[PDB]
Amino acid sequence: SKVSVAPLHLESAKEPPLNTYKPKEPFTATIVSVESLVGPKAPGETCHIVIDHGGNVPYWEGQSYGVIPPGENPKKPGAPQNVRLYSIASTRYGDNFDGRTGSLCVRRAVYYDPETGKEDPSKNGVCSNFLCNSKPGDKIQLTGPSGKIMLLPEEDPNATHIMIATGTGVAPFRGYLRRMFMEDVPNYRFGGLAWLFLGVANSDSLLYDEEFTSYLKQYPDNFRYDKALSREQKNRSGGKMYVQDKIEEYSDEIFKLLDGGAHIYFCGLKGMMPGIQDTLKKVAERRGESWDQKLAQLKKNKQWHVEVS
Ligand SMILES: Cc1cc2nc3c(=O)[nH]c(=O)nc-3n(C[C@H](O)[C@H](O)[C@H](O)COP(=O)(O)OP(=O)(O)OC[C@H]3O[C@@H](n4cnc5c(N)ncnc54)[C@H](O)[C@@H]3O)c2cc1C
Ligand SMILES: NC(=O)c1ccc[n+]([C@@H]2O[C@H](COP(=O)([O-])OP(=O)(O)OC[C@H]3O[C@@H](n4cnc5c(N)ncnc54)[C@H](OP(=O)(O)O)[C@@H]3O)[C@@H](O)[C@H]2O)c1
Ligand SMILES: [Mg+2]
Repeated sequence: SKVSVAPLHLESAKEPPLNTYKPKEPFTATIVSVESLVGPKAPGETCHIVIDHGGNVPYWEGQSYGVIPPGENPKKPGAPQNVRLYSIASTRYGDNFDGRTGSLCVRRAVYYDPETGKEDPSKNGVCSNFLCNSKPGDKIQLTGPSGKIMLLPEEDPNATHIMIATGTGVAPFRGYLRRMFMEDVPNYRFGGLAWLFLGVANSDSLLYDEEFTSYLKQYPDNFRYDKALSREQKNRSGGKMYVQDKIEEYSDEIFKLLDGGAHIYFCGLKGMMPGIQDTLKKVAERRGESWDQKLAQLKKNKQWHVEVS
């Protein structure tokens, strides 16, 4: 039932591609499609952008593309805009299974006057709105790919991977999970446990929910899926249900998975990390263990993968 992908030679590279294109001479790619991923009650629009790179900017799952929006640097006249990085939300074969496209998961950065609620498009985010405003056939200046922290360790195809995302931080995990469960990749037959924790504002802010729910039904012994809907659910203390609260629910089980060698990944808002770290520390110290030492050991054993901003 897995999807045929091509071309298999994307499996042959021994090292991840890195900085194939640089800001000084970006690759001119072409938009294939842009679609909203969210419902009307979502607090902002998050869009899914499919980009045709023609096979010229291949990548591994977990990497990022840079995008240079058009225009001049506002704080450097005569100069191009700075690169904005976006975690790639597709597998190396991309959403058309042909190794020609990659996808981004982009939240429109929109400014509202805090008192009047008044929108002001002059203060909106340049690149995020450029991308979600794009249309088929538009050109995109691409750099990269970049990133090694979030590469998926594939040495053990029965490994455990605990994936913790807030909002568009889900992007790399869509790529991981498609590779683990959707695509017919003969050199990676995942037989382990993948456990996605996703925190979003409300049910309408869910990103790729139908896809992840399909893995639940198709691979119930290998995929688990927990959601923290911050504006629809309350945690034990009556505060907003964030991912660190959902982790807390399973904290015993997670710590045991981590002691057995599981990988844990964090992507999204940097603000979630103190709360997550506080949750795991409580479990360690419950057990009589120094969290500082355990975290240092997790990093030395390459189990601890953080890319937040
Ligand atoms: C490794 C990495 C991966 C990333 N992955 C993703 C991803 O997958 N998806 C994603 O959506 N983002 C991601 N980001 C963030 C992304 O790189 C951009 O920073 C983000 O999209 C906003 O950039 P922008 O060009 O839209 O906004 P910018 O134009 O850079 O503006 C920055 C912010 O300032 C605000 N602003 C501008 N002028 C004013 C003003 N005068 N007063 C008040 N506010 C103002 C804008 O509204 C915006 O919120 C990632 C970041 C990193 C480092
Ligand atoms: N590789 C990377 O570095 C990477 C990749 C993708 C995205 N990002 C970054 O990740 C962020 C994604 O944000 P978004 O705009 O898509 O999401 P968002 O809607 O701003 O937030 C996502 C969810 O996280 C919750 N949240 C807010 N503060 C939190 C905290 N301190 N701890 C835990 N949860 C918290 C939000 O709840 P409330 O809004 O109800 O408070 C919401 O439910 C962006 O800043 C983006 O630039 C980075
Ligand atoms: Mg929806």
